[PDB]
Amino acid sequence: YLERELKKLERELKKLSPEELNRYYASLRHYLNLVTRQRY
Repeated sequence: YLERELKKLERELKKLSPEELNRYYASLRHYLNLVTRQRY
């Protein structure tokens, strides 16, 4: 139940490019699509 702190969190995480993480995120999500289907 930390909705307020979430704003204080995204503000600190935003220190790193919020577009650079998403780049590295898609190259990790597309893995889990077939990397977790046999390794939960």
